[PDB]
Amino acid sequence: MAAARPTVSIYNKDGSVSSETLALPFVFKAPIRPDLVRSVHTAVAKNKRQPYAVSEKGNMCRSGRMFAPTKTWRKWHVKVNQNEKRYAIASAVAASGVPSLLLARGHRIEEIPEVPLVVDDAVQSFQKTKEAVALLKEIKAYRDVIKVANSRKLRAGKGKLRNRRHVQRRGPLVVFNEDTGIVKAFRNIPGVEIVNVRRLNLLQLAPGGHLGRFVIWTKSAFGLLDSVFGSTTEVAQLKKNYFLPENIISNADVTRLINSDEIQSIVKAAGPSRVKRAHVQKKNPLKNKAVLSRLNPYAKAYKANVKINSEKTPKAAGEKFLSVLHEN
Amino acid sequence: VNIIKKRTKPFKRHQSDRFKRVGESWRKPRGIDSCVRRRFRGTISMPKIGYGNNKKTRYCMPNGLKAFLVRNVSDVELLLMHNKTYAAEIAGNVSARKRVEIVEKARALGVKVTNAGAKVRSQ
Amino acid sequence: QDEVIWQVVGHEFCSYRIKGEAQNFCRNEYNVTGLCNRQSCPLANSRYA
Amino acid sequence: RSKPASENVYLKLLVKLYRFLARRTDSRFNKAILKRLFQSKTNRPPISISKIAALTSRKSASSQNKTTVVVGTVTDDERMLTVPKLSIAALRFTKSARARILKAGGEVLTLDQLALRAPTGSNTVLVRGKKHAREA
RNA sequence: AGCUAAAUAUUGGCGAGAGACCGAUAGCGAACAAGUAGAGUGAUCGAAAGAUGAAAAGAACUUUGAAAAGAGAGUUAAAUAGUACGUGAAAUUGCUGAAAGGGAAGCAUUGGAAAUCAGUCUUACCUGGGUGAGAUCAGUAGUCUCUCGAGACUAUGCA
RNA sequence: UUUCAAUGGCCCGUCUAACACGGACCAAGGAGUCUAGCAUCUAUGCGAGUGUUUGGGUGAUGAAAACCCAUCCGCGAAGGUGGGAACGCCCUUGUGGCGUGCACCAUCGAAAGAGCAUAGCUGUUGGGACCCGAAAGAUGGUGAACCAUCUAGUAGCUGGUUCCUGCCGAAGUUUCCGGAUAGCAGAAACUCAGAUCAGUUUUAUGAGUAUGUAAAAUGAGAGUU
RNA sequence: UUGAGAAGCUCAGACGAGUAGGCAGGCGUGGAGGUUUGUGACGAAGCCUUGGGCGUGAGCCUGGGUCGAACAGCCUCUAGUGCAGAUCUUGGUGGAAGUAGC
RNA sequence: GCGAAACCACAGCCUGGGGGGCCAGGCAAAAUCAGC
RNA sequence: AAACUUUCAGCAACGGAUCUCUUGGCUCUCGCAUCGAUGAAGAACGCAGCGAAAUGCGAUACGUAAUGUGAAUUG
Repeated sequence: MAAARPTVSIYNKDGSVSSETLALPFVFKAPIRPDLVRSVHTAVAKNKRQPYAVSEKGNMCRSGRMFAPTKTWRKWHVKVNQNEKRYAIASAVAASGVPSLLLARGHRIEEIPEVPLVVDDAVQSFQKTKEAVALLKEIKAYRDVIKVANSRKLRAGKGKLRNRRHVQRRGPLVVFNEDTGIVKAFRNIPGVEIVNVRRLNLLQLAPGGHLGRFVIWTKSAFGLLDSVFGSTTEVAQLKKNYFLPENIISNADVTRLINSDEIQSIVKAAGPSRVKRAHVQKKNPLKNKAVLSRLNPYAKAYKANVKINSEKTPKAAGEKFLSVLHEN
Repeated sequence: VNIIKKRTKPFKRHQSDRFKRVGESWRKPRGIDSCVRRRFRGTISMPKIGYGNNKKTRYCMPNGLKAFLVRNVSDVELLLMHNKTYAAEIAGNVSARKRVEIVEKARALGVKVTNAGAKVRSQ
Repeated sequence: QDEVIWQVVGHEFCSYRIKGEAQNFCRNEYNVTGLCNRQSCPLANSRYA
Repeated sequence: RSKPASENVYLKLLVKLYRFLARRTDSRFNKAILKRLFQSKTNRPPISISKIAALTSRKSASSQNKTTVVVGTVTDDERMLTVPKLSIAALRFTKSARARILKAGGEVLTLDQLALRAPTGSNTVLVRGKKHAREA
């Protein structure tokens, strides 16, 4: 919400920028929640789970049955409210406009010319895949595709006895508007996924639960980002009764209010950093002759042995006391 | 700070010396009939939090540098600013060629590689 | 836009983090100390050198 | 209670702000704002737009320039027909409350914008909601 | 008195596509010869058992032995892969080496004797003059990408 | 590491001092799982509302995914006086005064909705229901008792029930009627920095050295559900 | 003075048995998504070791030998996820013994 | 010459004291066979 | 002292765990409607060049005809 770049430079199929821009869609100011997406994407990834179970016809003996056989009416699918689903794509599209939530997500976009990256409308009629490798190299996105090509490895374990043998990475995601060859052009480059702007999926906007999927936007689908999600106070036109969420913190940055002039004028006088260690040893003021003077400012005048008598000490022993002394 | 160990003999599960089914990794006994659980004197000792070692000289080799698994040539690069508190332990499955290139670069960073000599006979 | 990109990448998952046993290390090429600290991570810290 | 039970990382931020403001100031407001963000969702009950408009504007209707502050959710009451010129500051506003304050009234704030308007929390009211469900 | 599609059911029959399933004591009793071998008069009951090698190149030939095999050999990258065949754990058995053992060992603690292992210690470090090299130097000339100058350069001198 | 010396060291688990019961050894298997319902706590989304998935629409790139949604429907649906959170103005700096007083509690009057959905934890019932064991009966057959099947018959019970560390930690007697209440151990909310207490001792009043009662010493933060 | 993973850093005191029970943090195993410009025929996993290293511990890292095609760390999801024992199931092998005995 | 099986916590000396093991004592040499 | 027993280590045996695979299973989904007196399912016997817990076949017997591919079979 607080403040962001107002206009985004819209690129060309050759790699050069174009004069025309577009407003930043209101979705890119939505909350970034690395927690809500982990709870929705957890539940949306278990919706294409094909069931499994042993045949229905002592678990310690060999040849015996297995303990409490697995059963096909296990809950394989899971319900999630549509306003938490609609919250996740709102949050995971905003993460796709942050240039630093894309690097940490594992993308080699360290040469890309802009974020969010909006190529022109003519990209929707690209026909052959050598017209897509052309595009991804002018705008320096092809280093992601090489990260996917260089990095297929045989699946660790018995996934490969089970029709999945090759793990790899996730390259850019191309979000189009009209399917005029853009799907068939890009669909045989490693990593590249293509989705329409209206049917955006969470399993592609936050794969694995980690937000920050590299999205390459098309100009004709960047415009439709204000009618699919709308604004914070205005209804999304392609959704009945949708309003974009707002934030529990108005400024998205909490260590920069504390240092403002609103706070540091009123605060009490500060203490120090990590404090000094006072009294590390228990010194003994009987056996140490320096701490004794620190505690007792009288050791410079004591005179413990004053001669209060002399040779002339007199006997003071009464007769009647000596009589009761030596009695019996 | 000179490294120190509160114990040097590891703990050894009770009667894991007599029986070959019972393994030597420690398992706290669960019966109150036990001599060991009640901690009778003469029986073996137990893992407790008392034998925890110094929170600064922990994870340190007897030299003083902690370990670090370097499984490729860009895992020893992070140890550039930490060559006097970490030793670059090479991982075991690294080939005997990719190994000989970590050594020649860790030596430039002054980093102790603990087992640089594996598979590498010098001439 | 900074504590947002530290409560995401500093505590949930960052592709550069290395779970050491007494430390954690950052595999970024623009780290100045090699560790994944708050005042060190080049992604959260948005003015860096 | 020392850390919120939630994982909303837009609410680790508020606690990171009001547990700074609790110890660098002499206000027991910040040692009461912080002492509520830790409380669970059933311990921070909602409070309507009518109970807020009734609390401030009563007896003498002292409603000059004080910001009502609830660490909860400012819901709506629709049996209230006209809304006074109020000013609230809560975490969540329901979309029928935020449009019934602004339509004729004042400001809707998060506790962020409160801490840049009353950093020591002067000229405020610190209300709660009714915890009483009468059986639950 | 009577008829009638479609929406619906489908552990079977003829095919098909899959899977966050099991991975040879698991998953069907059955991955192999499987309702087979085998047991019961009968109804019925009913197993164990996968992997040489890339290619059989599956060991020619000589010799001992009645045989089985054995030894020399020979193929293989591998025989530390020889059909008792991928890797080959434990119990358990024999030989060799070193110990210990006066009608109990077993283990824990502190050390002797024997055996053996590791430690960066290999060397490095730091400080003047002189000699030569040049570059981020030129009281210097040019190119390109970015943004006046910031890097990459190509000259030429190396003051 | 092997061994020697000195000193210690009753065999493990189940039981209820010893016992008994289990233990020849090794390997792999092997026991609180799934589902529905209810309740608590926590998390999230929306909020006087809430719930897309019976369906429909859509989905050219696993099209059983994702996405959108009509008509029903389910659950729900403003009194003073004392305290008291906090916050102003104070001037006895504070103290104290002074004003507005939320929740919750008393007092006298007759009360301005908090829920819905999803997930997790623990618990509880119901299903095979932690594993294994416990004569039965039925139905249909084979041969002159046996064989499958329901059956995964039957425990009040017998054995077994698989990783580490740290923190708190009892009763084992009541009181009524196996169920209770209280107690001991605990979790939150909310009280009060006071005379609120105290397996305690004084002094005083009585009482026929002991008895109980009240306000001194000594310590320690107490209390409510 | 840099010690801002404010889930970090730092200073000071007291304390440490523990049954039924209650709470918390972690270790390990098979699969799933994401990640390591991840490791691997110059030898992956496994296995053995009178080698070394770490952690209080569950465990992990490693040198040597063996061996021959796959495999792991980190963040999440998931469960047919941990054995000393049940006169436990299957398999293998011992002492009794070259005894009893033919 | 062929060749089991039961069984198997680990076991194997006595006296006295709280049993094979504990405490204090008597003592203590391999390896075996026949009666018992 | 040697032997015997015990312990350690090396080697050889035993044994088949671990690891890796996988023309198998198990589960879900989708399309389809097709046995018999014109002799079904099942049984017995036979048939191969050399076949032996297996397959195919019916004395036209490990099959003929017709079409299609196009030069094999294999020990």
